[PDB]
Amino acid sequence: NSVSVDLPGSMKVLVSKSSNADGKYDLIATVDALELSGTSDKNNGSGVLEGVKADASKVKLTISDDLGQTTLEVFKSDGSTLVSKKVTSKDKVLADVKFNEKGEVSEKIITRADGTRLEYTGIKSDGSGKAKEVLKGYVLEGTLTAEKTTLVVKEGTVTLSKNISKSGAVSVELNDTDSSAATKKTAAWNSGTSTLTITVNSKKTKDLVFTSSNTITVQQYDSNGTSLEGSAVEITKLDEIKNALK
Repeated sequence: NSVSVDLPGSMKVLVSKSSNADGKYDLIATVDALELSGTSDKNNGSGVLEGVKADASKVKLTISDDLGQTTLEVFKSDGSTLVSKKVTSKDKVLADVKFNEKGEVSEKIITRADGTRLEYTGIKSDGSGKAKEVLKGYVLEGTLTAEKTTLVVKEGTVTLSKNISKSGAVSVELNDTDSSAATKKTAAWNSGTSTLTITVNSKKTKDLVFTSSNTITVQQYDSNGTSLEGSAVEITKLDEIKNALK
């Protein structure tokens, strides 16, 4: 009878082939080992299913009308306070959220469609916390405030800071405490190309590109300090970022 429907978040739902006397459709799903069930106004697998864990926590699976988004929620046993919320949106991005005993967000892990992650932990009531960005081959560590995420790499007297605004905008800055004008690094950020250009002793040395694919590339300038040379090389480990800051 029933029809299997594929869902975001690596889940499936079975929907009845025909409606009941109220015109409603039956929904069944199994998530891990838990049986969920519900009824829906629609015939395509969308709607709400509910179940209860062995420890009496309430579970709810909400499937959006167009099947683009799924939300999997766990509540305390009276159903009033959230414990966890997993949302897969239609771009296949995953937001994995944990809550404290008061239902306030305490941890949020975002997995981008390409597998890279933003990990926010120890989140406090002012929206501050610890931050990590998990990239292909390396991780960046730092902090979260309500204004921005700041991830830091240090090499010698140079500190590289990657900022992700609350609006999602990336900006990068470099600060060097070297007092010698011969070796001190400075840098300019080009928001139009997401590129940090490093200068030493009044000549450009390197472009660091922070790409839309969540990678970093480095390309050197010629000794003339005005033309790029060669071709950009993709960073594959944290040691290679540090090398670019030497």
